[PDB]
Amino acid sequence: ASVYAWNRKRISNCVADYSVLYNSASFSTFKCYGVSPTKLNDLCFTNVYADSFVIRGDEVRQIAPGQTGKIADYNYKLPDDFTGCVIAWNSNNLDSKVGGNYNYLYRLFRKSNLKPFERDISTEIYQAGSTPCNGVEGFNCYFPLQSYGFQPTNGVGYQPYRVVVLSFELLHAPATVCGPKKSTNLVKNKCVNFNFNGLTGTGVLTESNKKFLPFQQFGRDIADTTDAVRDPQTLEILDITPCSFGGV
Amino acid sequence: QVQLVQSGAEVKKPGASVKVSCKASGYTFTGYYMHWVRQAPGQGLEWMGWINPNSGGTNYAQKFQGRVTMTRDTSITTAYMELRRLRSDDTAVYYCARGLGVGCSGGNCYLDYYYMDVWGKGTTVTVSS
Amino acid sequence: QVQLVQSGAEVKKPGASVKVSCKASGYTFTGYYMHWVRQAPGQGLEWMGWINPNSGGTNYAQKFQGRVTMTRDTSITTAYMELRRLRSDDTAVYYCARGLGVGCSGGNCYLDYYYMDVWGKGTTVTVSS
Amino acid sequence: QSALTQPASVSGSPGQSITISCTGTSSDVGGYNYVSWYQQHPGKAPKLMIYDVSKRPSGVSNRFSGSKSGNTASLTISGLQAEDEGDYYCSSYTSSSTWVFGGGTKLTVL
Ligand SMILES: *[C@@H]1O[C@H](CO)[C@@H](O[C@@H]2O[C@H](CO)[C@@H](O[C@@H]3O[C@H](CO[C@H]4O[C@H](CO)[C@@H](O)[C@H](O)[C@@H]4O[C@@H]4O[C@H](CO)[C@@H](O[C@@H]5O[C@H](CO)[C@H](O)[C@H](O)[C@H]5O)[C@H](O)[C@H]4NC(C)=O)[C@@H](O)[C@H](O[C@H]4O[C@H](CO[C@H]5O[C@H](CO)[C@@H](O)[C@H](O)[C@@H]5O)[C@@H](O)[C@H](O)[C@@H]4O)[C@@H]3O)[C@H](O)[C@H]2NC(C)=O)[C@H](O)[C@H]1NC(C)=O
Ligand SMILES: *[C@@H]1O[C@H](CO)[C@@H](O[C@@H]2O[C@H](CO)[C@@H](O[C@@H]3O[C@H](CO[C@H]4O[C@H](CO)[C@@H](O)[C@H](O[C@H]5O[C@H](CO)[C@@H](O)[C@H](O)[C@@H]5O)[C@@H]4O)[C@@H](O)[C@H](O[C@H]4O[C@H](CO)[C@@H](O)[C@H](O)[C@@H]4O[C@@H]4O[C@H](CO)[C@@H](O[C@@H]5O[C@H](CO)[C@H](O)[C@H](O)[C@H]5O)[C@H](O)[C@H]4NC(C)=O)[C@@H]3O)[C@H](O)[C@H]2NC(C)=O)[C@H](O)[C@H]1NC(C)=O
Repeated sequence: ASVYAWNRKRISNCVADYSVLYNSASFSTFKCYGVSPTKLNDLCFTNVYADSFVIRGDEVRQIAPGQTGKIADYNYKLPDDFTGCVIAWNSNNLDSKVGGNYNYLYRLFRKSNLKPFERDISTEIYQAGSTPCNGVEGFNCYFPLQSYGFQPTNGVGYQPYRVVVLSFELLHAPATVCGPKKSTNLVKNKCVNFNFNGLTGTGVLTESNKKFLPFQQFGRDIADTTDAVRDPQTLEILDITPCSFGGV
Repeated sequence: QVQLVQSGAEVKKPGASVKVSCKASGYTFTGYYMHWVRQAPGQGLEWMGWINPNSGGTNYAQKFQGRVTMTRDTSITTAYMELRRLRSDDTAVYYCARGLGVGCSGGNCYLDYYYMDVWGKGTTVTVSS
Repeated sequence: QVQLVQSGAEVKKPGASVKVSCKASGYTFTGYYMHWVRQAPGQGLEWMGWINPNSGGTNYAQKFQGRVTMTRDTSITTAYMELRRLRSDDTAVYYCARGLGVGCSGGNCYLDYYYMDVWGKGTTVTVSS
Repeated sequence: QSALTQPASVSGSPGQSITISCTGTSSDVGGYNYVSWYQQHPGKAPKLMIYDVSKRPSGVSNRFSGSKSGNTASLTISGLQAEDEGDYYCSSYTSSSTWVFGGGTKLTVL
């Protein structure tokens, strides 16, 4: 897609080894935030979005937290509290041909900078302080988009780079998506180390009368530690308490 | 170098309709508005109106808003004009020309060029019986 | 393209060893095992044994264990095979082929190919009185 | 749309310098003030001889200079020479975001 009306695709109810991506040589730029790429496979996520678009090469610097500019002001922007990853690679072999291939467009005028993740498909004409512009375009009243052209001879800094951002939140259960790992039989009453699609810790796991309502998928104590959880393989309520300890 | 290549000469009897084409080359098609201009032999060479490759949509004068249409085939870097009439007066040379365009310049962006820099050789419509 | 420059033709009397060679060319030689295969004239092209260019490591069918040996002069990108004895039945016509190889994924590594891609022209050795 | 006022032909300038008026109405020359002048030799498509009201494009001889506002615009020629003569068409930017053009005038070196 164009960066104007960049294409969100949701990724859900699935498993994926992320590293199958970046171990291939093609992905010229890659940077994650709030998580480390090589360890992504250990985590699970509430929900995932892949936001996909093409932008001019020297613009890719702007697809990052905080940084801003004529693309990030008006076409797509990422929050300050971002977590996720940004990926982009050269596409002058693909979205570019001898005469230029003008199908790719971007918004260049807007009345205000975007909120984060705002998609604004509005083609409406931008009036820079005019009386009502009737929908003609002219003296100080502009159409807001422009094309890139991307002719193959064009200098590489302006050649098109295809971008994908993955956005995902690492808050605990439910989690429609996980990185792969095989899994164990359960054990209870004895002292164990545990995880639950994340939710790592240690304790004794006990059956409990704790009356979780059907939607509740992990549970916390008055100390705000995780204190009870549901087994994601079987929906049983497991009640945690730490293993016995003290001063000697 | 930048150039326009208008389509060849054409003919159309009275009350028909006619269309002409203008390919553009050595050039960036979406940089600039396509203007048209024309006139009969020895007339004012003063026709005016334009189409925007970035956008579609058009503007053309009060004697013609309702009598002309303009099109683009952007992957083919080409613009078209058609006149839905064949008035006896409509004859002789029609030219296509690179006109208005964006010229964003440091911080500010704006429309910049307002003078139609380069013109095709045009074509003669011969629009009469 | 990948190619195998198999050695020339040879002749030997029975009961004296003979040694063919195969210049691995145009590919990463260490990427693939070298397989020998052979065909007496009009019989099954069924001989099998291989050498790993990463190693001194080889295997041979039982009928040839202690009767054939393979080596590789890796910087010269050649594999050699010596038939230790030249039984009068050998009537040799032998080929070398780029066989099994590592081919590690983007993901975790494995011994991918299990398959023979490309074959040299092979050489006749006429092993009889 | 009404064409811009433009007198018939230059005279009193067998070489040297003389000016063509382009006296338009307020919604064109007095408004946005982007007036331009183009020369249309026989048959060939006209050249962009003056870009904004006062000033030259590249490849224009340093004799031509556009002028004025308050009154509507004019082009002042200089050093007129027998290759330069042709016909000059004024053009202007109108209120309605279309341009409008002048009726032309014909040069006449001796
Ligand atoms: C040394 O350092 C210095 C800096 O210290 C460098 O100097 C500058 O370099 C830059 C880049 O090289 C030059 O930028 C070019 O600017 C023109 C436009 O110029 C504007 O200003 C002019 C007057 O200063 C004026 O003549 C122009 O018309 C234009 O005015 C603006 O736009 C319009 C039209 O005039 C008008 O606004 C109107 O206002 C109404 C409201 O009233 C509405 O807003 C309307 O919508 C609007 O039309 C105003 O006059 C004004 N705007 C406002 C808001 O006030 C750009 O066109 C040009 O971009 C083109 O060219 C780029 C490549 O540049 C090369 O090609 C151009 C010709 O295309 C040539 O001029 C240039 O020298 C160079 O050869 C290209 O990438 C673009 O895509 C586009 O095609 C540039 O942005 C700048 O001119 C120059 N400084 C000065 C004082 O000129 C210098 O480069 C260093 N020396 C070196 C490197 O050797
Ligand atoms: C967007 O587009 C991209 C381009 O279209 C696309 O890309 C993908 O990238 C994939 C890898 O990132 C690639 O698929 C893999 O590649 C493996 C390695 O291949 C690379 O290296 C070799 C050698 O250098 C190259 O020849 C090869 O070239 C190809 O790809 C390049 C680009 O990389 C092209 O230029 C070129 O033209 C070629 O197309 C590449 O560079 C392959 O190994 C792998 O094949 C395995 O997996 C297949 C899928 O499962 C399977 O079909 C195969 O049979 C093979 O399976 C494994 O092999 C053994 C036989 O099954 C088996 O071994 C035994 O298993 C036993 C089990 O008990 C036991 O373990 C034994 O010990 C063990 O030896 C393995 O176990 C088998 N695996 C498993 C899991 O069982 C596959 O080709 C892909 O080609 C490439 N696309 C293209 C068009 O080339 C990119 O991926 C997408 N985007 C996304 C998100 O996917």
